Amino acid sequence: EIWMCIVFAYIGVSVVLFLVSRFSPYEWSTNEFGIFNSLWFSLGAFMQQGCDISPRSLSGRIVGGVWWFFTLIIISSYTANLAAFLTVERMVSPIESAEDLSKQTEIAYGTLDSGSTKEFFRRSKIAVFDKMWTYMRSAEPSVFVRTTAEGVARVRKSKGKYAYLLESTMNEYIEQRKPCDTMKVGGNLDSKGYDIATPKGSSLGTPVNLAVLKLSEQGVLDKLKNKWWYDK
Amino acid sequence: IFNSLWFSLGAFMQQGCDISPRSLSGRIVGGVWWFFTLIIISSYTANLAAFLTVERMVSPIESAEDLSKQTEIAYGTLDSGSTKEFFRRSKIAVFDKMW
Amino acid sequence: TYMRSAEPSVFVRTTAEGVARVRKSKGKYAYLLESTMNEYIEQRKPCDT
Amino acid sequence: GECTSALSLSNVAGVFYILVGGLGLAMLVALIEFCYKSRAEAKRM
Amino acid sequence: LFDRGVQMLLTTVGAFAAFSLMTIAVGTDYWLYSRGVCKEEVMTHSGLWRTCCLEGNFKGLCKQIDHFPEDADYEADTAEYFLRAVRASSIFPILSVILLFMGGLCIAASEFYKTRHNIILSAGIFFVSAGLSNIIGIIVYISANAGSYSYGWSFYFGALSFIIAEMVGVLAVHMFIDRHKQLRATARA
Repeated sequence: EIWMCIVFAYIGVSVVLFLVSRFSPYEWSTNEFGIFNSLWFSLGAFMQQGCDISPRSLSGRIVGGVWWFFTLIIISSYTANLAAFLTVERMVSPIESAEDLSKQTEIAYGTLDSGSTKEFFRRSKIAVFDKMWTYMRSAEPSVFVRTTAEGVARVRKSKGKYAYLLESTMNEYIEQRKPCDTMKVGGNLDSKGYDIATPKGSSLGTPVNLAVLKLSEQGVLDKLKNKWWYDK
Repeated sequence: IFNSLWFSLGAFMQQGCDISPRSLSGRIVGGVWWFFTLIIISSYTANLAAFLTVERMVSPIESAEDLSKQTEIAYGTLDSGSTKEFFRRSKIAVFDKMW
Repeated sequence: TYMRSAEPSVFVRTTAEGVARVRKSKGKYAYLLESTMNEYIEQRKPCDT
Repeated sequence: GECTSALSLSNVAGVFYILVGGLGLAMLVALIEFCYKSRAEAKRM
Repeated sequence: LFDRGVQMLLTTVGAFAAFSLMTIAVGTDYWLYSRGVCKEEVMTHSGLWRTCCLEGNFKGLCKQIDHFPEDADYEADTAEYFLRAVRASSIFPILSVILLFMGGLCIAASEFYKTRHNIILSAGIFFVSAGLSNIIGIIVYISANAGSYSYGWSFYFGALSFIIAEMVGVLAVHMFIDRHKQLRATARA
């Protein structure tokens, strides 16, 4: 609307300037301000560029002065608003740590409908994670998601307005899969692990434990991780 | 051609000009050039204000492979310990390069 | 003295309608109430008080 | 507890009003000057 | 820009077209497409006097603008009061319509008693003043409205009427200038 009214004001100012400059037969001219020349002078004045001619009559100079003031205000407003836009975009910082996510509230975030994540959130004593669990508990609409597939689909559709919380392994797997739209960001909130499980009181426990430790020290475990998380 | 170059240079720096176009095509060229100059100068001033208002410190290294590729920044581990042993019996390309 | 000589009547029957009128008046009404209830209502949706 | 935009015409409406007022004032001045000069010419002839 | 009779006809049709466009725009309630109530929120098309439902449960069952709403209007400053009063009265669009009609009457009467050249000058002044008052009316309307939406065809009809009025005023002033040049040429000889 501002641009529309600027064009209308330009047309009106040019027409009025031409009229007040050439309508009087007693000034017949002493001024080279035709309709085309009036339009040219107005266009030059708006762009704050040097004009070849300037009005000499009282009405012409009044029109020129008010057009100059309008042009100054509009150009300064445009520069100031563009500076504000650029500064606001520059100040925008994504979220890395979970604390930054906790302080912020623009982007929604929630965990699965069930699982050990819920128990970790509830039983935690960290102030950040406590307020996190309160925020999920009291939130509308339900950030809670039935399954992991629905969670990743929702995160993909929400175009950054949603965040998901899940195992780092599955998160890395989803990151390394097409179409490469999601990223794991930050550090692991807690510590867990996957271990080989054997029946109580079995002869297979001690040497499987020795085997997995030897495998980790030999580094082949990291090779398997890289091989199917990044290589494939 | 020299005067046209001078006029365009004066218009771009918003320093006026002793002479101005009079034809329709010349004035169309002048108008579009003036609009371009206005937009570009305003954009430059706004972006410089944004740069001077917000300070964005950026670390050069964000991952170990960046250290592997670069050479200006040195890095090392303990002369004898778990880290040096780990970099010792590692067959990964990146860790081998760091060795 | 202003309260007893204010029209329309500014007194409210119960805190619920007082908060409702505060939210509806769009900055044209203030409610004098206990600070605990004030803090509780402030921390309630949709943060219009 | 559970609890920049583009410049609009209203932001610069005043400068538009001032511009139109200046245009009208200049027009009235020009019309008065024309009428006065026509009256002077009629008195002369 | 050539001859006089063709210019006369062009100016007459331009003035009539501008006046017709504005008389349509003032009397047409299609100025803004926006969400609102015309009696839940639904998309409706509003004008200067009545806002009217679109794809609603009751299409065409539609109502005047709430220019001075009750139920805690919250009041405002004197400048805002004059703003809302001018918007509600819509004094400037009607003033531009009146000025356009006066200019049309002036150009029509210029044919009779062709020796009074000031009539066409008055017509040009009236047309350009109508254009300026149209600028004021458009500005005040947009300012009052913004106190997702689109502008209907009547708003652009008014804008085109302003443009045509300014063009007709320029042509009339050129006509006056040509007539006085002809008088000077015939007096010199």
